[PDB]
Amino acid sequence: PAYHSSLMDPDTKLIGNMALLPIRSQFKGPAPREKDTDIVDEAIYYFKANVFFKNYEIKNEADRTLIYITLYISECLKKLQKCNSKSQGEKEMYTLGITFPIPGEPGFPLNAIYAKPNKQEDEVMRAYLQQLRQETGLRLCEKVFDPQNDKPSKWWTCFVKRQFMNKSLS
Amino acid sequence: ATLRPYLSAVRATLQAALCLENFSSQVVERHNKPEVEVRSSKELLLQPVTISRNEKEKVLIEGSINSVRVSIAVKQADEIEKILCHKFMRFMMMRAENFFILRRKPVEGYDISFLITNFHTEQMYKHKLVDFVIHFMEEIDKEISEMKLSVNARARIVAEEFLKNF
Amino acid sequence: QGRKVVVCDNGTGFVKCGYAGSNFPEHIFPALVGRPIIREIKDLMVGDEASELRSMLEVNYPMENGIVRNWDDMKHLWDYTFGPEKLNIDTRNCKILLTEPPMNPTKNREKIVEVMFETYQFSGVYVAIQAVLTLYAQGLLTGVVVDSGDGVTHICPVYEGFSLPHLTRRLDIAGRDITRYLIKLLLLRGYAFNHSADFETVRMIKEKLCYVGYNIEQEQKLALETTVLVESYTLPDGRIIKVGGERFEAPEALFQPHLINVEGVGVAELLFNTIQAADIDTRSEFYKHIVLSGGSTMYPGLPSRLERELKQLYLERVLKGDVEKLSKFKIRIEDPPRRKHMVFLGGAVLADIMKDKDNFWMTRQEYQEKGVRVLEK
Amino acid sequence: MILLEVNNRIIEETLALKFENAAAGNKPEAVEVTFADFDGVLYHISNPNGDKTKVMVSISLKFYKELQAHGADELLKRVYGSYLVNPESGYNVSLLYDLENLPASKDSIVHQAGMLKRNCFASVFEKYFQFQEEGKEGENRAVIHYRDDETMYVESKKDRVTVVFSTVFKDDDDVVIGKVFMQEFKEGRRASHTAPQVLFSHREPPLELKDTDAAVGDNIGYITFVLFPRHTNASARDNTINLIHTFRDYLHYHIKCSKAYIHTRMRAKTSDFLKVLNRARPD
Amino acid sequence: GRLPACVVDCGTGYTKLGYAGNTEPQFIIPSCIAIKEMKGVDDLDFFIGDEAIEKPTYATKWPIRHGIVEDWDLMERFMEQVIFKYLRAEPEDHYFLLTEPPLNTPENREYTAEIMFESFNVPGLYIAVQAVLALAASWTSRQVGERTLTGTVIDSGDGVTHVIPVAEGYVIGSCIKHIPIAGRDITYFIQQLLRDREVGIPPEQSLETAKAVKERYSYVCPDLVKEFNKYDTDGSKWIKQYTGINAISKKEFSIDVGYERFLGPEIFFHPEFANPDFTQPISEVVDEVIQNCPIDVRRPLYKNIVLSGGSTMFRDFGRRLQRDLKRTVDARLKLSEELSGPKPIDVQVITHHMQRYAVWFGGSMLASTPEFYQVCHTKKDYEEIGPSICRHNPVFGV
Amino acid sequence: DSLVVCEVDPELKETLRKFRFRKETNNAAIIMKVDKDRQMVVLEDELQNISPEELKLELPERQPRFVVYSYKYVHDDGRVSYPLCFIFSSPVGCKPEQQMMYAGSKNRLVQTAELTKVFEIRTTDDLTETWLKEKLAF
Amino acid sequence: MAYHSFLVEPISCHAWNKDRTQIAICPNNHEVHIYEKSGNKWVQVHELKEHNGQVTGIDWAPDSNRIVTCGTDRNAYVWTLKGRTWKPTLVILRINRAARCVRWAPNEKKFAVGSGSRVISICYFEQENDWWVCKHIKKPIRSTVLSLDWHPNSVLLAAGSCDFKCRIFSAYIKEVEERPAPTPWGSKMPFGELMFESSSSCGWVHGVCFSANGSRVAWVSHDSTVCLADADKKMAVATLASETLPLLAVTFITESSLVAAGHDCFPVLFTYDSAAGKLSFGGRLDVPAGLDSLHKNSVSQISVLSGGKAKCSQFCTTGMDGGMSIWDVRSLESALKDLKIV
Amino acid sequence: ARFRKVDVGEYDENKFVDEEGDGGPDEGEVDSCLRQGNMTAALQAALKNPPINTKSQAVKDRAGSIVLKVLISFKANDIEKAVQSLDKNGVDLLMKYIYKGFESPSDNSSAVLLQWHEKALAAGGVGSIVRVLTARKTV
Ligand SMILES: Nc1ncnc2c1ncn2[C@@H]1O[C@H](COP(=O)(O)OP(=O)(O)OP(=O)(O)O)[C@@H](O)[C@H]1O
Ligand SMILES: [Ca+2]
Ligand SMILES: [Ca+2]
Repeated sequence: PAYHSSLMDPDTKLIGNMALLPIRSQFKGPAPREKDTDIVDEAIYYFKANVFFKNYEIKNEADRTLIYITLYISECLKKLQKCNSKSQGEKEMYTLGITFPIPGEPGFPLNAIYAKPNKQEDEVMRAYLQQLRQETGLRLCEKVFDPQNDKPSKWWTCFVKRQFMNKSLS
Repeated sequence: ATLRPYLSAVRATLQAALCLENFSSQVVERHNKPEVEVRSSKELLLQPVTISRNEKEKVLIEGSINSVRVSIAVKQADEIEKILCHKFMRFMMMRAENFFILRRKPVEGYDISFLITNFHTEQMYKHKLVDFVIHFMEEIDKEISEMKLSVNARARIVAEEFLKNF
Repeated sequence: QGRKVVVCDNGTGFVKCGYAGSNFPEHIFPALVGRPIIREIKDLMVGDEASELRSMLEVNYPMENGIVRNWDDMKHLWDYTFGPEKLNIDTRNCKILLTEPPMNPTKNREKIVEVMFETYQFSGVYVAIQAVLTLYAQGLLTGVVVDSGDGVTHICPVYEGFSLPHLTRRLDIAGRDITRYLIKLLLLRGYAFNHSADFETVRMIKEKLCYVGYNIEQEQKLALETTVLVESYTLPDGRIIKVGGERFEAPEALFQPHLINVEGVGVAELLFNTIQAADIDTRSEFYKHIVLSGGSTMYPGLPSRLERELKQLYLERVLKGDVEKLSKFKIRIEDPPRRKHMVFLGGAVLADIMKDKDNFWMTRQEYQEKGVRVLEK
Repeated sequence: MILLEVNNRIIEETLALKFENAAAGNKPEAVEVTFADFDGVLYHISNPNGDKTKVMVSISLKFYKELQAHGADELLKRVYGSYLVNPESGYNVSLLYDLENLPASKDSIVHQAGMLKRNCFASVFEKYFQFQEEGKEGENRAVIHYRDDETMYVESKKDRVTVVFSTVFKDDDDVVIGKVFMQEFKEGRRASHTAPQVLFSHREPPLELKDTDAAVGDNIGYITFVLFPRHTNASARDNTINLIHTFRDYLHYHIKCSKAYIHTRMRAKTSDFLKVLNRARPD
Repeated sequence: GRLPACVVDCGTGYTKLGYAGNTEPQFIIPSCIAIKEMKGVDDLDFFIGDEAIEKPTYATKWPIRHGIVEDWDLMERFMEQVIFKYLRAEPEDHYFLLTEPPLNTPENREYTAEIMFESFNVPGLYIAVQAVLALAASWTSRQVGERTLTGTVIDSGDGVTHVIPVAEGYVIGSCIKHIPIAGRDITYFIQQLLRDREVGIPPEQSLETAKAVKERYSYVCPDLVKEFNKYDTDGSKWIKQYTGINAISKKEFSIDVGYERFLGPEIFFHPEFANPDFTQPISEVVDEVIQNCPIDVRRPLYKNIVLSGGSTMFRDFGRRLQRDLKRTVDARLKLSEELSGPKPIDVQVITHHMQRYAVWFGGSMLASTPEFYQVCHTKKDYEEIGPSICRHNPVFGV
Repeated sequence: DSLVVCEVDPELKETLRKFRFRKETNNAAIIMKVDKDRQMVVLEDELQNISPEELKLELPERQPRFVVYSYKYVHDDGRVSYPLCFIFSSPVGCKPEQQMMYAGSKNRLVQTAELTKVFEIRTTDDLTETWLKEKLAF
Repeated sequence: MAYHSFLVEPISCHAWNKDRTQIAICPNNHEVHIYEKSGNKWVQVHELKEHNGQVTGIDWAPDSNRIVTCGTDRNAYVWTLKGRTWKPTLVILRINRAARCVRWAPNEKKFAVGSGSRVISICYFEQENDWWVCKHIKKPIRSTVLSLDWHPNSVLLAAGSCDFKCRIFSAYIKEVEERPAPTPWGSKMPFGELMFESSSSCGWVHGVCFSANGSRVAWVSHDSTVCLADADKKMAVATLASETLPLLAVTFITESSLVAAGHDCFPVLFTYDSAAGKLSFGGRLDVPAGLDSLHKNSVSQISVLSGGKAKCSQFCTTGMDGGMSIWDVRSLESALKDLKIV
Repeated sequence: ARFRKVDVGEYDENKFVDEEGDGGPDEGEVDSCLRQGNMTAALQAALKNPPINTKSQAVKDRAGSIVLKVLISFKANDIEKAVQSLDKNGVDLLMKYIYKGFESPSDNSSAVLLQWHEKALAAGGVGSIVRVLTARKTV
């Protein structure tokens, strides 16, 4: 079946019911310092497979973070499809970070599975999802664009219409 | 020419013959059988009667307290009509589980026989069944005429299609 | 006090238990004891539960042909009958009447008395011969009991209360074998059934639709010349099938054992041959005291067919063909409406009318004092 | 399909496939095929001694010895020549085709390969067509036992050439259907004034084939084709042989097809009766 | 006698027909028939197989739906040309072997026989159950060791994928499960992936190409992500190229063939990829069927899982199934240890050379033997006893 | 084997004693009943000058009854006996409970009475002089 | 003209309770359904599931409020309403073929069951054993008994059979009732005595009925005739041959008027002119699938809802069409003005 | 032995048997009406003294022939008046003779019979036919 996150550490804090997993990013936010592999690398390595699956059992909190990034990866591809350069893809992945609803608000069409945020849990959730959106968008820009040259690769653009669990952030 | 008076007669006879009711065997414990088939209780058989249109086309009706057996001698003008009739009656008899009232083999010396139990007159309208048997008698005569013309017609075409090529 | 009695006919197929003075058995369920193969399933399953999950348990019948083969599993089955899920009784404050099947070894007969007093500690126990109960239940002491159940069919001469071991014959054809045969017939009709997997589904088709033909040549003429025998039947999976002449062909195995490769004569010829090997004076008295019992005697037409078949035999091989003397042939094959569980019905009545007596019930006092047995016949 | 095809499809597709692969220079494929034709014919396509570059097509007819008597070998020598070799064990005629050494136009040899059975039959007609042409009247008639219990009699005359089939109807219903088909052949020159004449007899043979053992029967019938110079000449010779020798099977084909159409009629009406019955229910 | 029996396997997509004795069918034609959009001989104006697919003025009709015959008029006409055009068998001189789907009603058996005997006058008929013929075809690769008719059969074709348990030649009909994934569904899903990614394929030949990618380039992978990883890591070594011919312009067109290579056959193991109404992987379906069968026949069924049909021809299909099935059965059978207190269950999926046409091949071998003529129903019996006899065709061959 | 569902009344004991050595030489009969509340076999009636057909009519058709019949049997030889026939009338339609009390009490009554000519009928219609004499031939 | 379709299969038989609030029917199977009326609607209140074959007769003892049933499984049950539930008591009929019809006597102390055993079973309750006893009337019955009706004295009992005869028997059971006072039918009425037998030698006798005062018996046969004998005129037999299809059910509505129904599917009136000694056809009572009658299939039973068989004002018909119709005789007399009862 | 085939049901004492070949129409009687042209009188003559009670098949056939002759001699339009002359019992009897006439059809005696059946049916209703089937002693 589908692919789950195997980075579930004994001392991993939460945010809602998502795991607050560290990332190795240059964007500022409420993530811990991150050696090589993290939840965003795990999400991209797994993306092309998971996106076909409709059903998904949630083994632990780390999977809810994995799901979110997977869904967002599809939102990047929708926007990357029209771009004319790896540089322009970065402009709009910055824009796609700055632009979406959270667990509780009109979905985020998964309010059944995710948990709601008080003041402190709410402002941190906004900012952690933002840091995921900004770092995921950045790494995708390297992966999606072909250097011969500056068009998006059809091997990432062919996934643009496929929806993970038939859910979408747009 | 003499079809319509003959059917009107067969109808009224069926109308009297299909006055059935459910009837438990008085011979075998907790059994239920069409008495016209088993014939083991003589007081329960009604007098057999024939209606005949001529020497070749007739109907025999065998009534009983819970079952009726209509058997039909069909018009068969010539050998080709005979074999079409036999092919066709055989075809419908093979399908006799779908006709709930059709008998798998005809009474000896007839082409096709119906066996209508009290269970059929209970779950269908008895006057519609009568309508059906009269309907059936008409239509198998039409259908044999169709099939007879059909064979003649394709015989012509097959003879020409071969000969026009010499 | 007062109370409290209980009764138990341990069938090969089905356990029928209830209370003295019951008119139907208060519980009927398969005589079954299934262990699981893998990890609300318990370490063991009995009766209804065990039949329900039968595709997941290695299942055992401790009764083979009316006799106990496995005393271990038999204990579990008795724990189930008495235990909460059925009777919920304290065995120690109860009397109990059991039935013993034909030609049971006294080894077994003993061991149960031993089991009942040692392992369950009933205050009162009694053991009745089936054939004698079924006759006592109808105001009879002499006579012939035809018991056809699940495993085997027994023909049991009884004389003034005593069963006769050396005139009691068996036919290794009954309920299971007919269900099994009907599967074969539905197979030849073109339905891909399985003898194991679909035994229960076809058993219910048999119970629901099969009957015994009175005149087989005539039933075959109906089967072959009409569709009046044909019936739809909806299977568990939803599929509908047609059952026709196989309705009477399946139970015909009772009268014609060769139809399922079984040596012997078939119940009517067997019954005739057995009655005929007795005293001239007791022959008369047997022929007018034939009694049916058990589940496989419920097929519509069965008693008529037995009557007819005995007359044909007596005419051909006793009256040597002349029908003028047939009229004198007195013959009674009584088929009570409650004949399916006569052994229980008889035992329930007897355990009731004998409940508050003293010399009847063999006591725990007696067996400890001792010992097995403790029989007073 | 009204007219039955003359050529064998299994021979042609086997060879066309094989020859297409040789013309590309692909690896020679192994082959072993055992199949039939009408009139008890048995074919066999194979590689002799496992040699996969060579493809042998053999044919076996139980009445070849009779065709051989009427110039079968010399006709087959014309048509195939180099391709024709010694017959395989059990068969009468074998063709051999070298995949390393084939013609440019592949379609020519493949067409003639598919006409092996036909070309076996053809000799006996060409023989009698020219008896009539040259005017050699009063020759022996030919008797070909193309089936075990059926016989073709070919006979040359002053002005005409007669071909008589003595065919059998196993099923008794087929006799009566065949009778109706034959009746239209007998009144068949209403369509074509120029076509051959066709005579029919139900049990006993014509005045010609009477006797030297012509089997009389209730399930037998004698169809006689009276061909003329117009049909037997060199310009229309091959066409006539192609029709005339498939005639028996064309007749039986159409009897069986005729019965299959009767079925679709019977399904229609039976289906209607069942609807009418079902409308007799309260629902 | 002298000349071999005719053998016909009629499937949803393809009819395979030829003479008994042969290893492969003489023709494999599409199971369609083209007809007019009536008296005379208009019933005869039709075509079947390939010459019927795109016929200008004719309607192509598919009389066999999901294995089972829908239209008997058209099935009968299809038979006319099978016998007289393609086989060129004098039908009166040949016994016939016809196949039936797993869920074929006994009424259908009669309708079939009626055609063969009443129309074509065949001297003998045998309606074979397909699962039994596949089992026999796999005896070519066992080989003499345990050649038996007890085993689980995966028949996968164009229409329907079934899982059919068989016990001594007798199908266990109550435990048959089917899967909504078949050939056509894979072709359709592969065609989908190509439109999303590739261009240059002429719309007319989108299925044609998808079929060719399916049959010539596709395979079953051990793990999905690792394959996606190979393709993104290497790319040059896993992305193959296919070039077809444009049917109108006759010049070549060529495309990349990538992810669909392994994704297409994956839908057997993750049907949810192309199927909303079904999610259960084939490995689980096979396990479930065998667990529904009787205790004392499961181990035999497990060790003889025979593959039949064209949609089982994918590379590594058998090995993938065996592995996923052994993971389920061993993981389950380890708890029975850790919750106590079982013999290691031997699982074997059989791949063999005759898979593509398993059914037909088995049928050809059966019809070659002497005992086939002994278990065939004759016309004499069909007439004297009646059509009932064709409801049960005796199993034999062990 | 060892069943005495109902015992035999001490008074009935005697009646059967005296009847066993009866000096009178006509046809006579004692008819006996099972008392439900007392659970004992008791006397119902004593009747004198009765043919087999007349005794038949005295019996309940749909209730079991025990009978002891002193019947003057004229043998095939011509010379005469007064055998004490015991007859168990056990009709078919009767209460199961009632049948069990009769069936279970018969053997105790028969040894108590010390009779050896023991018969049983399913219907009173069977109790005739041909039937009684047929059985006595043994 | 008050038709209600309870179902679409037959109603085999039916019975009404005393005050006609509830109707019991067998919907062509092994069970009996009891429907109570609630305002406009009929509502099912009870299922009586004990028979193991089709139920052929149902009768409701009005004062004792006990239902008796008989079926093809050879059995009969007396049903007794215990609290909220009808509980059944098996009656040993001792018959070896199916039961066919069952009617309590007026006195409610016993019921009669006709069967295919060529015998009538007369059952009464034995107070000491708490047990249903039953005696058989055998001769001269030579076939199945299809119908029964009691004389008002609860002793004489009419029967119609497939041997083509209507008979009157004495079902006198000394252990439950006073000896009967003599009737025009006769003075000697021991159990089983044959008081009268019809002279018809053909036509199965489908229904039979006694008059209100019991002097006259009327029956209908399968030769499309209706007949009547009055013991006042030395058992003289009045006969009438019908132009239409056989009748299956009959009842007196006055001492000299009859209502009958059968395979035509509508009720018809017959008047008996005592003086001229002849039966007269009073005409069709049901006046307007394709059928013009209320019932769309044969009427199998007809029963008097009120006024008894002396002055019947309402009567009931059940038929093979699964319909039950109520007929008000005053309403019928308003519609057909040229219609004369008595 | 196969003792099973012997039909023991033949010797059942309870089984039903029909009660009663005790003591036709007159030839010259009918031919006096027939030569005269009085067809209605000829019909009323042939319906006298039907051999219902004899078991002799011959005398029943004798009677059938005689009744059939009258019906054949009629002209189509004349039939209706002759049938309406008969009382209900004559009409019911005519049916019995008509149904017997159907068993022996030629000379377009069958064509006229069907018309006789039509008038008979109007007169006596379907019940006149019911009494043909129901009758145990018949013509
Ligand atoms: N109505 C019925 N008709 C026919 N067969 C039945 C019917 N009801 C039950 N059976 C069959 O009879 C058998 C049950 O009868 P019963 O309970 O007397 O057997 P048992 O007591 O379990 O076995 P045994 O009598 O061998 O000890 C089963 O095999 C069942 O299929
Ligand atoms: Ca038992
Ligand atoms: Ca297939």
